[PDB]
Amino acid sequence: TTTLAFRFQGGIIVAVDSRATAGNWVASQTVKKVIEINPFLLGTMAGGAADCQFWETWLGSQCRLHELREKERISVAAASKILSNLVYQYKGAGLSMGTMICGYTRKEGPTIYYVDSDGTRLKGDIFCVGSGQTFAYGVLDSNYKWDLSVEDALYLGKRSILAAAHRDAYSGGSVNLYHVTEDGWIYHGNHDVGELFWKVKEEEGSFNNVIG
Amino acid sequence: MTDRYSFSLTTFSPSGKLGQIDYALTAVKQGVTSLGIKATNGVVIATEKKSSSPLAMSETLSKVSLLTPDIGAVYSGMGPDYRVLVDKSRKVAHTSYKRIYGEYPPTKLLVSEVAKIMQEATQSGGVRPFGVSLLIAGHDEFNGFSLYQVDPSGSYFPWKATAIGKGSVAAKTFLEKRWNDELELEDAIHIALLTLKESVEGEFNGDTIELAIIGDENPDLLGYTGIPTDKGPRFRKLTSQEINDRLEAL
Amino acid sequence: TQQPIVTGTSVISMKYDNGVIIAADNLGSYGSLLRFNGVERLIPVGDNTVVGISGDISDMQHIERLLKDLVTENAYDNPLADAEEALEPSYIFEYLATVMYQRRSKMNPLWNAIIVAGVQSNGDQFLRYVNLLGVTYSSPTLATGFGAHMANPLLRKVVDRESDIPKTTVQVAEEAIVNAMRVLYYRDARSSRNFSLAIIDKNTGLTFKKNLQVENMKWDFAKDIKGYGTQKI
Amino acid sequence: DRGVSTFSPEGRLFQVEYSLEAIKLGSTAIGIATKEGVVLGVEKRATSPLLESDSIEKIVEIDRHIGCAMSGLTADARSMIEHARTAAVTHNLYYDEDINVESLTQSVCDLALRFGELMSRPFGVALLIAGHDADDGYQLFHAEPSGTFYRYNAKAIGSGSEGAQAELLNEWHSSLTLKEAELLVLKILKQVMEEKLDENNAQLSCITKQDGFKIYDNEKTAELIKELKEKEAAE
Amino acid sequence: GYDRALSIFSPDGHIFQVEYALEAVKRGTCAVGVKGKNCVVLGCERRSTLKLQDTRITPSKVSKIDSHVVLSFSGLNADSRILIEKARVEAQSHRLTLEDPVTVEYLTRYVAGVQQRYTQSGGVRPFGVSTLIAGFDPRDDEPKLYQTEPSGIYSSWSAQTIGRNSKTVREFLEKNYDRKEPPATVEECVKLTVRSLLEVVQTGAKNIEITVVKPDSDIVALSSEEINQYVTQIEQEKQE
Amino acid sequence: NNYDGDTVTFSPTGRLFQVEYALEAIKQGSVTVGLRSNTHAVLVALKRNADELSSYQKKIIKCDEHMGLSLAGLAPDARVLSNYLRQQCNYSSLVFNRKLAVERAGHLLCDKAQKNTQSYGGRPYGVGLLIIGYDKSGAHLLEFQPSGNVTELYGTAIGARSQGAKTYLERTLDTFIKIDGNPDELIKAGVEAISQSLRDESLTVDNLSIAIVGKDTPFTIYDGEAVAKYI
Amino acid sequence: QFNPYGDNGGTILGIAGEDFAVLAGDTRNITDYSINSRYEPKVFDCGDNIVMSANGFAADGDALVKRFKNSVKWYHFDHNDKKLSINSAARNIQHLLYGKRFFPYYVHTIIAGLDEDGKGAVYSFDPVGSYEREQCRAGGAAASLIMPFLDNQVNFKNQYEPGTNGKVKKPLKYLSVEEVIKLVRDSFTSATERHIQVGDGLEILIVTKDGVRKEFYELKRD
Amino acid sequence: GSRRYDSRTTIFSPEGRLYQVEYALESISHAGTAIGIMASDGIVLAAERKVTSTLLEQDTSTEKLYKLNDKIAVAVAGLTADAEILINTARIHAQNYLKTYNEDIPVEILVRRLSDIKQGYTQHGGLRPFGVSFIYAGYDDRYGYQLYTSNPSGNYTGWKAISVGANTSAAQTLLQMDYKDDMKVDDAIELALKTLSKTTDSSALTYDRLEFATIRKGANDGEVYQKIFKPQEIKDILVKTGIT
Ligand SMILES: [Mg+2]
Repeated sequence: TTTLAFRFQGGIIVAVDSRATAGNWVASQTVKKVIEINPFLLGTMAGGAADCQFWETWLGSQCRLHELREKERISVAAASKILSNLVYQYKGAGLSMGTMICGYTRKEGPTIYYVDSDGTRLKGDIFCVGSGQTFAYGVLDSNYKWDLSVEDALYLGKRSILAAAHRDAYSGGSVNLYHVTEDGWIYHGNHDVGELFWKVKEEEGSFNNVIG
Repeated sequence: MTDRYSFSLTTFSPSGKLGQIDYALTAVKQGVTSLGIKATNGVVIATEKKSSSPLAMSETLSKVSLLTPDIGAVYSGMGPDYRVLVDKSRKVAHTSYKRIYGEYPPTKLLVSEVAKIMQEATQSGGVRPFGVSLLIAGHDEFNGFSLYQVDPSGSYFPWKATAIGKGSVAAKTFLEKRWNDELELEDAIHIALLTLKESVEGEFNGDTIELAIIGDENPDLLGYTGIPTDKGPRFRKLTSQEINDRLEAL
Repeated sequence: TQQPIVTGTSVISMKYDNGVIIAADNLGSYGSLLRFNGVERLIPVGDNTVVGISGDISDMQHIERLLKDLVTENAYDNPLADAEEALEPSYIFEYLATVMYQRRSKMNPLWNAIIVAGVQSNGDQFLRYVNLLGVTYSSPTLATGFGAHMANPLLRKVVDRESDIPKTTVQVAEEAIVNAMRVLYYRDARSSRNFSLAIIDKNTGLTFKKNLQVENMKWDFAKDIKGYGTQKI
Repeated sequence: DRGVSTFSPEGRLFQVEYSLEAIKLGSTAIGIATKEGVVLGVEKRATSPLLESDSIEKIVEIDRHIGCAMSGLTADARSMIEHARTAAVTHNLYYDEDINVESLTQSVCDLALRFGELMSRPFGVALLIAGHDADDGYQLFHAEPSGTFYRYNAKAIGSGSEGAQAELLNEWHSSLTLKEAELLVLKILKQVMEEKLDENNAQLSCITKQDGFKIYDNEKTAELIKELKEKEAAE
Repeated sequence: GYDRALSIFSPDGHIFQVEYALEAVKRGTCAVGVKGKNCVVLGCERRSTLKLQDTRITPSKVSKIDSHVVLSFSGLNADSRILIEKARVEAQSHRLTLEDPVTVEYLTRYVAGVQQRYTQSGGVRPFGVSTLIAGFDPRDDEPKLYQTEPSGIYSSWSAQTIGRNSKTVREFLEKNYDRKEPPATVEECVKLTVRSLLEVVQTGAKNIEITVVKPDSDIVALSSEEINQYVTQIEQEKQE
Repeated sequence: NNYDGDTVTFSPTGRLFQVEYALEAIKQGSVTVGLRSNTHAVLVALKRNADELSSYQKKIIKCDEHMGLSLAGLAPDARVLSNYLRQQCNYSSLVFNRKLAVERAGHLLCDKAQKNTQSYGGRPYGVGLLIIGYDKSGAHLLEFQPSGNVTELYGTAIGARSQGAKTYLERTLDTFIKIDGNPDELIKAGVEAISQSLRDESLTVDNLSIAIVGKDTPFTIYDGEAVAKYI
Repeated sequence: QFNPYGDNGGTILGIAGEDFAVLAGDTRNITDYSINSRYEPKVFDCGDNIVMSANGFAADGDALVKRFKNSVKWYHFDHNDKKLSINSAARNIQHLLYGKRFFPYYVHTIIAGLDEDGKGAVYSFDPVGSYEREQCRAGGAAASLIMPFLDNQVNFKNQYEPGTNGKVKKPLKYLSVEEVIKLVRDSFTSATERHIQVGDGLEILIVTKDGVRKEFYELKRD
Repeated sequence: GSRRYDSRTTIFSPEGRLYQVEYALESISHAGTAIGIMASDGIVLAAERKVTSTLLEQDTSTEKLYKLNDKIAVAVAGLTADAEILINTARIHAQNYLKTYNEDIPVEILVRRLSDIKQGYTQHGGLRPFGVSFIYAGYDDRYGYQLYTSNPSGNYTGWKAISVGANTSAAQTLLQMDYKDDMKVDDAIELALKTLSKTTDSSALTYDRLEFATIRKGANDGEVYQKIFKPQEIKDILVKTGIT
């Protein structure tokens, strides 16, 4: 698994791989690791697949109840804290999660919270979680600027997952891209890593270590 | 089933009276006379053994009860209510004191616990008040000898001497004339027997009178020797013969 | 969680053209000690069902009491208790299977393996298995413990698939069952010579045979076997 | 005294019948169902001019496809709305779909008879529940404190209900447009209200398949009131 | 546990225990709330039947629920403490979970919910209290003023009064308060609030309390002398 | 009088008035008919509307593939009791792989209603039920009263004016019991039976509700144009 | 110490077509090296044009299917006989599985049917309830033997058009029901050859707009 | 069933009054008068025992004045047994606060807690209220010397001088007449005794019919001392102030 999310001028970019493994056996290459909590909020999948799926669609229900009761969009701060407070109740029982709750509201602007199954809740600009997180961080840290364009930011997220997919044995399949704006998230397609690798190699001149 | 009486059965009336407590005091007034007198070196409590039938063995019915080795109790009013209160009083002396401090409670604090139980039957759901007034006599190291009265409301007062029940009004007047702060225990027993004779109609002897004292330590009633600090109970119930001996010098 | 103490070994069974047959020996073992020699492990329920039980005997006696109570309960306010609303083999099995799975789910199992054999109202043969884990399955032949390893191969040579059932008579089926019980006595160290056998037929009903013995045993060839390799005398 | 769950000699529950009397004292609410949508309208009835009338909330959203109007002891409706919202959201969580309008109504009505010696008394409020689903289209239900609910083509509840219902009897037909229904609710509310109807003492809302549940702006309703006045003066 | 249904319907569709709780509110000392363009003022009556009172330590009539919201009341004093405590706990709970202080409407909706619950729960009687809840939403400069009552209904008010003789002071407010132009300053708002109480109070001495709440958690209680200056100026204009 | 304040009080003549008042709620309810042959069992129910804008209140509830009932009285109480039947039918299938006998279903309903007639705080159920079903002993029809009394019958009717339909069935007894293997004729007899209880109003397409269960027929409810054939 | 879990073997396979769906599974049930049954049905018709299989520990598998069938029954009771759509069934099964998150059903679940547009649908679950819509999914013992073959022959992975040499992929043309069944049979025939727990028989349930049909085929019994 | 016998202790009258609270207050008006007076250098608590006897052991007797902790004391008017239940609860609350914060409980916080307990019995539970009114005399370092009262309704208020029990109307008028803000403890002692002497229903005010207590910073340097007066000490202060 490799999942990332970063804040920038145009909002938030969320990028994930698609691979699921059981030991060495590749169970799936078509896993949806971005959970669409609602049209305005996104969550990433890392650790336990069920724990992340179940509790983040549950989170979507709690967010829907909030805006029905309060007649106002829930803040990313409040949404992330509902999830972190819930998993903290289960601490010790064996839940496995590492997720980024991503949103863009009026009062906050673009906001990302890293939420963890041992109770951690961190606000931040760049987060990267999974077995291939270190590879993606390298590409992110050396190319990140606040004043990236939407086009360039989308590519940076795509390229960072590709870096992890190449080196990390347990990451790969395809790349899913999302762009989170104040008016909601926009899906930017599924990109097969096999085809993407060769395309990027030729156009970018990178991966000279690999014969093509 | 389930106890569905979770509400108070004792409530304030428009005049501010708590009816059920007043009615409980009326039941005490109908009860047989009992009294208590405090001396310099002891306390005496006494009552009449009003036998319901001559076929009944009145020695098997104890109106004067040991609560602790140094504390005794007598009553006027409803006998069954007294019996269960003695059971509860004996247990609470252990659970809320002896099992904590390793010694028996002082008279005033045991009285306080009994009072609390009687107060709760005046406010708790689905119960009536206890229909008794208690007289509790006792001794403890730091407070010396003492005598207390406890009423159905839960209120308690310390006395030099007093009486409750049937002929209490006349008995209290008799005690006011005879009591002084220089009385020895034998003088107090003599006065107790004189006072009790006035409220008794029929036979007046050791078999119809129940009398106990809180006095000197009785090492002969301890049941064991070898521990110098344990010197025996101060509570002692007088025998039928011991009462009759003092009725000749009456 | 516990451990079985007093235990019973294999239960074996098969279908034939008009019904089912089931069998089990009469031993209650205490580890390697062959402690109790008169234990009945086939328990009939009505005239259409026989429940065969292996494993822990204390738990077997408990199950026996549950089945006895089930018959009592079914008769309550039931005018057709001995007719249309009598207990079916399928009802008895499903109840036991429910109990077994519930008990394993509380981490306190009934340490048994059970085979329910019987004939339904419409004449259909019933044969199904359940164990301490709540696992269930059906087959033309069924056996527990050692029986699974040694009896099934022999019984499957008679009825290999569904289409072999109408071609198998009650004489051929009983013969196969009796032979399997002999083989188990030769080869299972926790088995006994004495056993019980039950036939449930759609025409002739329930036939319960007690105090059967393994007979026609081959032992004579033992006299020629000497040493473990080189010894001649 | 006497039990809270006692039957009368006529076979009716005293407390339920008495709560129905409290609902008769409530402000009027009207609903009309068409093939183009369902309209909901209420009388606000402010007790004083200093009371800011837009804080009077007698029309409420349950979900995107279900709305609700109330009449009677309106404080009692809050826990009913809470339950309805929770039931709608919970079903979506369990089944990844919208809940049927009838099923939502049935869930609310299950609360009604949970009183005794649970809550100490029945609810003193009636609800008009309107919505849309794929199976049965546009629907309007009337939920009572008895636990009973009826489906209606059109329905009025509150103090002016029997006069309004007679009017709805004559005016409703199966070919009504949404615009025709809006004017019809306004017309009948104006008829039964004590004070003169305007955009501040009355409120409109609707539920359509496309746009979902919407409470109308005071500016939008004001235009429909002006359109009503002119067409009544047209003959 | 005690489960008796004390609040029940009557044949005419009334719940008498809730209606009798309103009668307890009618007996309580008068409270008034007025919102200006950039403030809200809460005025309260102190009955002068009690002198030899220690005013330093005696419970004050206006209570802070949070740094930005206040609550005043009319009715049973002991009952009001229970609602105030619950509201204060909920205010801190909201900050803890939502990471934002309560809106005035939310806090009102909570207190009103508690009051409603005590009208259809077994073994309990309704609160003999009506409240005025005032303040400013976080990062908002629009004044807020709400009212609750024993039944549990609540609503927003440009100006409102509760308690004894509240019919009289509401009469005053209805003719003196203009919606198109509310009291533009703190002075004008306090003046209109003191004026409204002077219709009912008696002596303008230690009988009138005034608390001013402004945006961004700016809450202050006026002293005797400061209020006395308003009392003086009002009657000197009246002598004409 | 002085003895009708609660269900825990007998009158001096040994009557339970709260139960009798609950029985009265059934008499106010709309008429429903039940009848059976040896192959099928039928429910016919006259649905009641609030007014011309309103729907007609549903009267028939399915409990299982082989069992269901019709109601008359407090509808929410029928929902509670039918839910209990659904659970009991379900428990029988899941635990014992057994379809619940109609007679045993009656016994369970009797005992559930009884507990509400002997305890303080509660109240009797205010609804009557007609249960039809096909089990291992053929077709069955039951009548439930909230007193607890459950009765097995060839035919019956409950609700307002139910006496007319009950007399008709008492005459036709020998004819309709013989209608085997002909569902349409058995329903015709039920529609003709419920017609003996109508006044001023007649059976229309949204007025009539019919249910049937039989040998090779799962419990199915007919409403709308599906009953026009029988009007 | 008591072990509440076991392994009954078995292999299942679900494929979604353009206007159909198949769910197949072998009929062999085992423990360790023994055969319990040569014909023990593992794929079930659950009503509403939905087929289901829960492979792994058979006791948990039977329990789950039983509870879902029950959920379909109560969905009809509670929601006016509304047809339970395949997506709604999937979300419901997640909640059944996650309900035992800390004492899981030891099974791999697959359901098949048609979506609300009439197109073929397959959903796949892990033991604790995480799920995904998929085109092609094998489960159980021989899943690792079957999936790579399906990647190649259904999705045409690693196949390119002759003459172009890697430049143009083989186009993903739609498969008929006859074509899918051929691939299912060959998948299980190959799995039978190389996996000891696979054999005896193959039962396929086919789902179309017309309903649910069954097909049975013999497998090697060794 | 049981409903028949329920008095319904927690209901409003048509006028919006709590029946049981009103009737409990009527009970308290017959109890012995208790007075509290607050001065700049301390607080005085004076109270009258109800018609006593010569055979009552006075030196070991306590019915009016109780110690809650080293800084706070109470005067009781009403049912003594009801008061002791609440007194023990208050003593525990004070110790809970001291354990939690390692500081002595502020006077008002203790008073609010006891008053809230009284309030509960008027709103839920169906039980009779406590027939007790308290006068709280106490000191803390926030507000200094403080006097409070609470009654069965659970309402509490602060005072410079206050009376509870019998003849409060007459007593409060006498206190309102002679009380001044710059008053000292020795002057307050005299006022309290003079007020009781005039309002008493007895023929004369003697030592055996009184309980007396002072809370003074007349403890060696910045600390507070509670003094529950002995029978002989009450006799001396009666001679000093010229009442006997
Ligand atoms: Mg093989």
